[PDB]
Formats: sequence, structure tokens, C-alpha cells
Amino acid sequence: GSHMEQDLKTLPTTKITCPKCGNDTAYWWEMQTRAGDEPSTIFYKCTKCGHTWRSYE
Ligand SMILES: [Zn+2]
Repeated sequence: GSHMEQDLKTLPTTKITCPKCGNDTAYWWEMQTRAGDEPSTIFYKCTKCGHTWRSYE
């Protein structure tokens, strides 16, 4: 754990809320996995504290 590759200034942001700092917006992209919960999910990184969760589309 020494290098990294995160991005914020990029990725179109979407209007949402943050259950952590209470922000009112977050970044958003899709994240598909295998199959055992929700095919193709969208993570939303709040644009304030830097927290991200998942959607259902
Ligand atoms: Zn936040």
C-alpha cells in the first residue's frame, strides 16, 4: 500500500446526499461485479468529505 490512483475533479457529479458529513452532492460512476447482490451498481462519492456508497441502477 504505497501508490494510488484516485480522481475527483473529473467524473460528472450528481445531486445526492451524504450520510456521513451531510453533503448535498457526490460524484458518480458505474461498478459492475459478478452476480450475488445487484448487477451493475453506481457508487456516489460525496463532493465534501470524500465518502462513497452504492446505488441500484
Ligand atoms: Zn460527505
